[PDB]
Amino acid sequence: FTPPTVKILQSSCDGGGHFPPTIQLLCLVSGYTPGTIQITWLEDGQVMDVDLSTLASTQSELTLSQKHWLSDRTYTCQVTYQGHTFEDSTKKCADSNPRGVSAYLSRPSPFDLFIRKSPTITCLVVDLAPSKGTVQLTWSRASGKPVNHSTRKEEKQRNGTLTVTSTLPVGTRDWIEGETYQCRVTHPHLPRALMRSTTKTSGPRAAPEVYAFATPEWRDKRTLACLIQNFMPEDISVQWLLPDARHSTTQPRKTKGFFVFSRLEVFICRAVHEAASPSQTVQRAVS
Amino acid sequence: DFTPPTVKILQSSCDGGGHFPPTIQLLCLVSGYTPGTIQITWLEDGQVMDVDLSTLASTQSELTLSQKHWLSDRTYTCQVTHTFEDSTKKCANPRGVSAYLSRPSPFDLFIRKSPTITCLVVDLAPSKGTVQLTWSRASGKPVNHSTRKEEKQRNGTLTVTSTLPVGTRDWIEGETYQCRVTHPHLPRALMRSTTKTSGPRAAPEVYAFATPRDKRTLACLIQNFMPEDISVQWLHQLPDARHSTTQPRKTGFFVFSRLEVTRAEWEQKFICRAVHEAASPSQTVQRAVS
Amino acid sequence: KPKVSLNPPWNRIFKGENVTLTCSTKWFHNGSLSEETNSSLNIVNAKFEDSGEYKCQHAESEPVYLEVFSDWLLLQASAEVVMEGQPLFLRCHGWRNWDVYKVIYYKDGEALKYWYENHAISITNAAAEDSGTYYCTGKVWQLDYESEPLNITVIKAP
Ligand SMILES: *[C@@H]1O[C@H](CO)[C@@H](O[C@@H]2O[C@H](CO)[C@@H](O[C@@H]3O[C@H](CO)[C@@H](O)[C@H](O[C@H]4O[C@H](CO)[C@@H](O)[C@H](O)[C@@H]4O)[C@@H]3O)[C@H](O)[C@H]2NC(C)=O)[C@H](O)[C@H]1NC(C)=O
Ligand SMILES: *[C@@H]1O[C@H](CO)[C@@H](O)[C@H](O)[C@H]1NC(C)=O
Ligand SMILES: *[C@@H]1O[C@H](CO)[C@@H](O)[C@H](O)[C@H]1NC(C)=O
Ligand SMILES: *[C@@H]1O[C@H](CO)[C@@H](O)[C@H](O)[C@H]1NC(C)=O
Repeated sequence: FTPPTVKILQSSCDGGGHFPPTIQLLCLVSGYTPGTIQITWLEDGQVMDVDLSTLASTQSELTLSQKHWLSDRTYTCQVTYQGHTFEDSTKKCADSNPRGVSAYLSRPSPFDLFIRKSPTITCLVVDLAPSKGTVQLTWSRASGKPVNHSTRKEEKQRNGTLTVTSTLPVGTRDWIEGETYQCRVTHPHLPRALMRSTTKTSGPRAAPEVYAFATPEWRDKRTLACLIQNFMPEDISVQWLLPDARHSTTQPRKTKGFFVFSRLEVFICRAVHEAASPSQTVQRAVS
Repeated sequence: DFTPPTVKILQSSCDGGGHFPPTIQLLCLVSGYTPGTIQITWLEDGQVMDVDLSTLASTQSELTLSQKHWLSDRTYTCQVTHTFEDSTKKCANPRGVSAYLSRPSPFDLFIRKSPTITCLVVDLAPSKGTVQLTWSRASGKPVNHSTRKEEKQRNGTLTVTSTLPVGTRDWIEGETYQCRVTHPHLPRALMRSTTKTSGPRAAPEVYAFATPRDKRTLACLIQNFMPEDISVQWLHQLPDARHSTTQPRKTGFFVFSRLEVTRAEWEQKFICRAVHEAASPSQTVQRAVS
Repeated sequence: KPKVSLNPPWNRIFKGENVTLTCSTKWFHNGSLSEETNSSLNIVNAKFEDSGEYKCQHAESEPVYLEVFSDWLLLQASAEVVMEGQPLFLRCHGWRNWDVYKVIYYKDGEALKYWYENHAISITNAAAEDSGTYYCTGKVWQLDYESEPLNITVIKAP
């Protein structure tokens, strides 16, 4: 009796983020042991529709007025299969920049993650109106796994705003295995709570290729380059073995179906990439 | 007696509490079309991100996005190819006109000797009215003829252009070129200038490099030049899109150039040319690699 | 000698904006006699030429000045010169019905106050130390705008 995976897809928005006249909700129940599944639809706790069908999958679509949807009601897709409930819920996505606040949530450095083996995600909140012990920041793991030990920095910026930080330490394995990290900001000003997530980047990986170069210069000093290419999460880390500022590095740019240059003025060009085999590192050298 | 495809995009839904997923799936539903050859192009804000090709049927293509990426309010398109397409963004606010004004290419300026500055106006309301664009020379001398090309954008905004041709000498002798944008919406007129860059110059250094699959990869490290304004191209004159180039970054400045050229071009022979203002001879440094 | 009052108080308005000068009377725009007798002079949909020195009389009463601007943000002010303890109102005003967000006032360089939406300064007890050069930062239609600076000065008097 393999358990079904339940997710809701909705109508997309105008190229200009405008709402459809009518919003379709699609309930995807997929990847379960062929049996008798039934999908109950629940508008804010009350049944709106029912559907029953007998490693397959099934779908059940529910439609909504643009106004009904904007009513910020909470819709629940309730799969009952082999005598056990599964569900997913949704409502109109709350305003993400409430009163204009912004909250950013970093991914770990591929260096921070494999070399230093001490990963940290950081939740940043800017443009806050200055307050005191009003501002609460709260971490949580998607799994439900426990969480403790997090920074809190409520420091005050030049332009009159409050900028709150909270750096949380994260387990490489936990991360690597697709964990999802939630950062939850509450405030007496905000009508609700801001919330940002972050997870291991989806898609197929591909290890890097590296190339240490040089072209001796005219007190004559010689310059060193590196072409780390064809890797498949943008997330990469480059260093020369030497300080992380004695060299410069371009931003990743998609090649022929990414790549980075590294310029070291002064040996070894190390690429710390997630896909890279064996220690999670490719690298080369130049004379 | 066929039937075009129906193109719609489904997106990931929110938390019961209206919060965004970590990653956001985009599902492209190409449906109800006469069995043929269909290729799906994925456009991030006018740029290709992914392409597939599948051969009364239907088919699906999926694009995944960082919750950050998504929250960037960029406009993703699904382009089924004759062309069909649907586009979505984070459900939203209006945004007023911005106006940019380019400097000429050091190549456009010395090599091609046919300089052009371009005034760009974006985020216009298509219903706001019509946008007058106006050139003027600091001196007073009349401007030449400005080509005005408009392009109603994918995200609902108007994007007006006006490319004005400019005299090399006029430029070289410190002229200042004014672009003046007027509109019924705007309380005033936007105004952008551009002139020959002040500061001390310094000619570039160049280095053509070569790497060890069985396709080609070629690099170039043009460095230590002293106006950011530089031009890079690879000859053989290979196209300005067959290679990529980084932005200048103070080191002087520097740029990398990446030219992938088939081992078939390895069978004919190349050249990394830097067209820089300070560059000595014909205003060009350059090198090569085998 | 009568005095000239402004409603609203702002001696700096936008184009198209109104304002009413209160004071069997004569009016003096720029120096020229206006064709208005009423003790209150009306100004509908302001034009630029509506700028300039104004004054009234029944014994001639001194001048008040009215600037008209077209722009995104106008830092309006109650009075440009005040005497200690008198009311002073400051107001970061935006073009038309347009909405100015993330508004911050600056006095002499420093961040006086910031708020998510628009706000105004109001002092019932104009402190002599308030004299400063003011200006306000705003956000209109998602874009950034700094207001024209405005000099203000209180006067403590024995
Ligand atoms: C009384 O005297 C005052 C001066 O004491 C005088 O005020 C002046 O008004 C003129 C306009 O007549 C102002 O000049 C303007 O400056 C602005 C600056 O942004 C320009 O934009 C204006 O040009 C616009 O208007 C043109 C024609 O209307 C348009 O074709 C053009 O597109 C512009 O939109 C204009 O040049 C000047 O700044 C003030 N001076 C002061 C001190 O305020 C007023 O005109 C006199 N009134 C009477 C009835 O005598
Ligand atoms: C205010 O200044 C801080 C510090 O530089 C910056 O983080 C923030 O973006 C600014 N807020 C505004 C005005 O957007
Ligand atoms: C709409 O698209 C163009 C680029 O394709 C961009 O320049 C413009 O700013 C966009 N408007 C937005 C994202 O608000
Ligand atoms: C300004 O005056 C005119 C005439 O009274 C009127 O059309 C307009 O509504 C007024 N503006 C105000 C008071 O908001």
